[PDB]
Amino acid sequence: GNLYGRDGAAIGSLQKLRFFPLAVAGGQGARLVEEDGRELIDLSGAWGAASLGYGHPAIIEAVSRAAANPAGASILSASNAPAVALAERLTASFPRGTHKVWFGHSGSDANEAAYRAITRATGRTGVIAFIGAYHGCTVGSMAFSKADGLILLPYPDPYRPYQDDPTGDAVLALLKERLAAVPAGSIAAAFIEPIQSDGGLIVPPDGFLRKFADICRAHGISVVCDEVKVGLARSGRLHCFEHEGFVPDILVLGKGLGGGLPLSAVIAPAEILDCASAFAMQTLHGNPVCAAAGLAVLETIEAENLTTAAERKGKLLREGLARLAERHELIGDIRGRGLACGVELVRNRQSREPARAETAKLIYRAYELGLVLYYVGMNGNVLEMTPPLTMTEDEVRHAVNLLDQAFTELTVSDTLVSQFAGW
Amino acid sequence: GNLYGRDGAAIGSLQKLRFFPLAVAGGQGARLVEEDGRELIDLSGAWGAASLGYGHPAIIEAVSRAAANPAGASILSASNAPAVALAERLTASFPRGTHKVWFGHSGSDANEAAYRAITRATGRTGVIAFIGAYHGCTVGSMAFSKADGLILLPYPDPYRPYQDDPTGDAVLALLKERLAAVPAGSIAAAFIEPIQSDGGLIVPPDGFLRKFADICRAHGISVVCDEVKVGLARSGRLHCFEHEGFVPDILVLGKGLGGGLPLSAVIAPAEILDCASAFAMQTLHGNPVCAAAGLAVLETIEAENLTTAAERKGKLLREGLARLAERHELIGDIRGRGLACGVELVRNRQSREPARAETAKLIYRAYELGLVLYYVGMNGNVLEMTPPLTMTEDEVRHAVNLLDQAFTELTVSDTLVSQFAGW
Ligand SMILES: *Cc1c(COP(=O)(O)O)cnc(C)c1O
Ligand SMILES: *Cc1c(COP(=O)(O)O)cnc(C)c1O
Ligand SMILES: N[C@H]1CCCCNC1=O
Ligand SMILES: N[C@H]1CCCCNC1=O
Repeated sequence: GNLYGRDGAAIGSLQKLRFFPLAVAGGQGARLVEEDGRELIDLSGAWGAASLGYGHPAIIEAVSRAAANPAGASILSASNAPAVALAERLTASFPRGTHKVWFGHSGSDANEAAYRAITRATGRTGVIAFIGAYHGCTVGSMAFSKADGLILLPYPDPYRPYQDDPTGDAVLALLKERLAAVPAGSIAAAFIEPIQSDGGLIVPPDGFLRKFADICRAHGISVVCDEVKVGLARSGRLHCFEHEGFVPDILVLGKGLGGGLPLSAVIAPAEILDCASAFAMQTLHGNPVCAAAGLAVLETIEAENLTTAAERKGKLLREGLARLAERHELIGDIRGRGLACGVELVRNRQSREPARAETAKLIYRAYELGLVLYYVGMNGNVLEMTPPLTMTEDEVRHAVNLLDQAFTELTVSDTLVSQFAGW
Repeated sequence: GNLYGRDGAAIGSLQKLRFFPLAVAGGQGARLVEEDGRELIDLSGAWGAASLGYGHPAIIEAVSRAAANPAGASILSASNAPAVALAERLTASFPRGTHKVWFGHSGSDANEAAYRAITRATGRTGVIAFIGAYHGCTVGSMAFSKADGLILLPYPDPYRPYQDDPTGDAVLALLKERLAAVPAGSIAAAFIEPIQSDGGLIVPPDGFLRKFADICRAHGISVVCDEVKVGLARSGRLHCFEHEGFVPDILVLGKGLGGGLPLSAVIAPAEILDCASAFAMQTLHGNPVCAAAGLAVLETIEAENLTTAAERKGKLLREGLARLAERHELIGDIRGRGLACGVELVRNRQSREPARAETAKLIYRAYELGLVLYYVGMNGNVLEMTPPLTMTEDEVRHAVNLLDQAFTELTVSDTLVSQFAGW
C-alpha cells in the first residue's frame, strides 16, 4: 500500500498534525521528494527545523564524522568535546562570564528546563506568558503555554490592536494591573516569543518588548526569550531580540539549531543553571552526533553568510507576495522578519474577517501543485513561511509562482480538505 | 584548559550526574577515548544507550545515508518512509492489527506520552508505580516516578524481601489493599520495569510480574512495561517481558533503540494512540536520521545475533564476577539478565548492610584504571553493568580484570571522591 496509508496503519494519531497527505521519501536542498518521486519546494522548512535544508554538505560531513567516532553518547555522566565546544560557541554568541548552557532534545524540553530551573533558583512558581503562545507540547512546557501564578496577556498585534492601542501600551498597563494584585516577588519568569509563531507570525509593535522587559526587570522577573522558531539567523540578525533593543536573561533555542537532528539549548545565567544537579536530564542529552550537527549549523551560518541571506531573501519573498496581493484580494497582511514571514488571509480587507476555510484549501492545492506550507493563527488563517535559510533566490521565486497558482486555482473539494484534522 | 574544566565553565550543573572526571573525545567499539588519548572500556554502555557501541558500521551507514538524503525532518505534519518502516518493524516484533507506534526523543517523553494517552483514552488519572522506579526526568514522567491517584508499591527484591516474603505475594496483597480503598475503575495504568534499574538491577521473584499483570487486567488497568533500560536484546530475549510469562498492553522503548542518537517509542493499542491528534508532539519526533539509526539497531540485532550474544556474554560476565566474589568479600549479590547485570556491595555478607562509600571509591578507581561503570540503588551500592551488546568476550574479560584491580586497589582519597556529586 501507499506510504500515507501505511502511516495511518502503523503510527498513532497522537502526535500527528496533518493538512494534506504529504508522504516523504527523500530530500535535497529545499525540496522534498514523495514516495512516487514527485518533488515539492518546502516553504515550511520542516516548521523551521531544516535550517540548512536537506542533505547539506556541512550536515553530512558532521553527522557522518561523529557517527564514526562519537565522543560517547551523553553529557550527563561524562563530559564530551563536541558538547562543550557547542556550549562555548553558543555563549560566545550571546551578550561574558555570566551565562552557561543546558542541552536538550527539543524546544519543549528546553522551555520546561528553563522554567524548572528559574522556579528552583528563585523559590517562586509564578510566570507571565502570552495568550496563543507556543512553548511546546509536554506537561512541563504546557504549564504556561497550568502553573499556580500563571498570568496570560494578549500579544500585541499591529493588524488587530488590543484596546485599539497600536503601541501595545495597553498590554503593558494590563501587566502592571495583574502584577499589582499578587505579592511582590511572586513571579519567577516571563516567557516571550519575539515574533509570535502560532499566534500568527506577529511582529510586536516597535518598542513593546523592551518596555515589557523593563517592567519585568523592575520586579526582579527573569525574561526568557523563546527563539525556537525565529532564532539563529532566520530573522536577518543572528538572534531575533537584536531587532528589539533589549537582551533577555535567558535564550531558548531549538528546531533549526539541529539542522534536522534533535537539538535544543538554554543559555542562562550561571546561577540559574547551577542551582541544582541531576535535576533536568535525559540520557541522550548532549550526545555528540546531535552536538556535531549544531556546530555545523552555526559554522554554516558564518561560512555561507546566512544572516544576510535571510534578510535579503526575506525582502525578495515579501516583495513577491505584495505582487500577489495586487491580484489576490484574500491577502490582508504580509509581515515578519527575514525568512519568518506570515501572510494573513481575510474574507474582506476592510473588516479583516479571518478566512479560515479558504486557507486550508489553499495549502492543500499548493501541496497538489508542488509547494509545502502550513497555516497558523488562532483563526487558522495565517500562511507560515519558514524555508531553509539556504533556499535559493530562484526557489523563492518558484515558490511564490506556485503560490500564485494556488491562490488562482482555489478546486479542492470541501470533502477532500475535511479528511485532514490539521489543528 | 582541560576539557573537564571547560565543561564546568560552559555547561550548567542542572543536567549533570558525575562520578569522576570522564572527559570524552572519541569512541570505538566498546571503548571511550579521553581528550588526552587514554582509552577506557565502557561497561556502562552510556547507561545502556550505546547498544552497538561506538562507530559501529551499521550506525555509520545509516546515519550517513539519511543525512545525505533525509525524508524531511519529522513525522508530525508529513509522513516519512523511515519512520513508517521503523513503526512496522517494531509492531511486528511485539505480540497483529491491534498496536500502533508513537515516536519520541527519550524514555522520558515516551513514558509521559503513554501516561497522557491512557489518561485521555480512559478519563482516569490514577496510576500504579513502584518505589524507586525511574521513568524519566520531566514533569510529566516524574508524576509517577505527583499524579492524583498515584499508588506506589515496593518492588519485590529477592535479596531484601518485603515482609520477609521472598515470593512477592505480600506486595500483591498490598496492591489489592490499595485498590480496595479507591473507586472501581479509578486507575488508568500501571508502570513497571521488568528489571528495576535504579532500584538496583532487581530481577523480581519468579511469577510476580505475571500475577501483577493479572491483577491489573482484572481491574481494567493497562500494564505499561518500561524497557528503556533492559529492552531490545539486552536481556538475552528481544523483549525482557519474554522472560516473565506475560505480555504487557504497552511497551516503552528508548536508550539503545537509537544506538547513540535520541530515539524512543511507545507500542500501544491503536485505541490508546488514536484517541487524540496533535496532542503529544515535538517537531523533530520521527525525524528520518534518528529513525534510520533505529532501523539499524534492529537490523543489527538480527544480523549479529545479538539476543544470543547478550545471553552468552552475560553468563561469562556473571561467572567472572562470581570468581571475583571468592576473593572480594564486599560483593554480596550478583544478579540480572543478559547484559543487564548488578553487583550489590555490602559491608558484611550476613547483615547485608549497604556499602555506599566503598562503591563510590570503587568506581572512581575503576575509572583511573581504564574502566567506566556507574552505581545505582536506593543506597548507592549496586554496580550497574550495561555494556554495548557488541562488546567482545575478550573485552568482557579485560573489564572483569580491571574491576578485580579496582576492588584490590581500593587508594582513592575521601576528598577526591567528595568532588563528585553523583546522585
Ligand atoms: C517548535 C517550537 C517550540 C517547541 O519545540 P519542539 O521541538 O516542537 O518541542 C517551542 N517554542 C516555539 C516558539 C516553537 O516554534
Ligand atoms: C533511561 C531510562 C528512562 C528515561 O530515558 P531518558 O532517555 O533518560 O529520558 C526511562 N525508564 C527507564 C527504565 C530508563 O532506564
Ligand atoms: N539510571 C537512569 C537515571 C540516571 C540518568 C541517566 N539515565 C539512567 O540510566
Ligand atoms: N507551530 C508549532 C506547533 C505545531 C507542531 C510543530 N511545531 C510548531 O511549529
